[PDB]
Amino acid sequence: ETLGEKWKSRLNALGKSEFQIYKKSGIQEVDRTLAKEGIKRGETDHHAVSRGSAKLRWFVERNLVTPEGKVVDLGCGRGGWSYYCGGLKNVREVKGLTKGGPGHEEPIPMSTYGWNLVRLQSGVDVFFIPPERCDTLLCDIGESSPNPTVEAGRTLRVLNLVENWLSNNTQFCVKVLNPYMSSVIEKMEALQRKHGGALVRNPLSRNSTHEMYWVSNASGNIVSSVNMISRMLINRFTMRHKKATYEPDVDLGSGTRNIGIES
Ligand SMILES: C[n+]1cn([C@@H]2O[C@H](COP(=O)(O)OP(=O)(O)OP(=O)(O)OC[C@H]3O[C@@H](n4cnc5c(=O)[nH]c(N)nc54)[C@H](O)[C@@H]3O)[C@@H](O)[C@H]2O)c2nc(N)[nH]c(=O)c21
Repeated sequence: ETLGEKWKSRLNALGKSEFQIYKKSGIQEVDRTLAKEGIKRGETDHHAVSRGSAKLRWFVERNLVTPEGKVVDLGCGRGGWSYYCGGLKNVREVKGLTKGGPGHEEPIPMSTYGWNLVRLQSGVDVFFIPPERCDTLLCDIGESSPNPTVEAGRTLRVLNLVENWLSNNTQFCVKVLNPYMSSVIEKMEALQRKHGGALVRNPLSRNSTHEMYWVSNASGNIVSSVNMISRMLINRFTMRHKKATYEPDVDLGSGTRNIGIES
């Protein structure tokens, strides 16, 4: 087996209370109380709609993706990645497509900064629509499963989807749900030879997932980068000072493009 599969079965064997502790041990968290109370309150101004905005921020601050021009947000739920992109300097347009109806996250309308560049459509299944052209491609799709062979296919699906949307110079940040299964590893090698980039681990991800992000502006051997994260997660099984480290939430501004309080 892979180290990843080994991690997955060990994780799946944990007691209920032990699992809870492992999930958040030594990770980064976003401080979200006041932003969530505000949203529940009807406010539409400064708040990220999910912890997803801060998640994307991590990549963008480090130039692992540089969202520019026409941004397509494939599978965008409440819109966390989309609204975040709407407040960015080089972004002209943001199209977020999502399935979202019942049992799924419906797009929340917001008046955060650059909201007017942001078009969010529900009732759409991205897997069976034709690829529009774009400058930035984003996809955070991937529902995790205790069965890693289920995960591996979901990941392969998603990797096949984004492949169809990628032209020569697209900037991209695509979630790789389960990167440790060999069929996925293989697909990733093909894709990296084709489109470049590498897999990177986001400190805000929980220890209960092996997700890594294929981001356009990095490099590294695929296998080495996965095993690295496999080892880390395995190390964290036996960990001491357990509290997560917190981070303030993103402040997305308010109002229209230049006039207009920024983020
Ligand atoms: C809850 N849970 C998950 N795993 C593992 O971590 C991954 C990410 O889950 P997650 O809940 O962190 O990610 P979500 O996307 O929120 O999953 P969400 O769909 O909201 O709900 C949790 C998922 O895990 C499953 N699950 C719930 N309770 C258990 C459990 O006690 N044991 C196992 N093996 N699976 C569980 C459940 O069927 C569902 O697919 C999962 O795919 C599991 O491998 C758990 N492992 C142990 N030992 N005990 C648990 O309580 C447990």
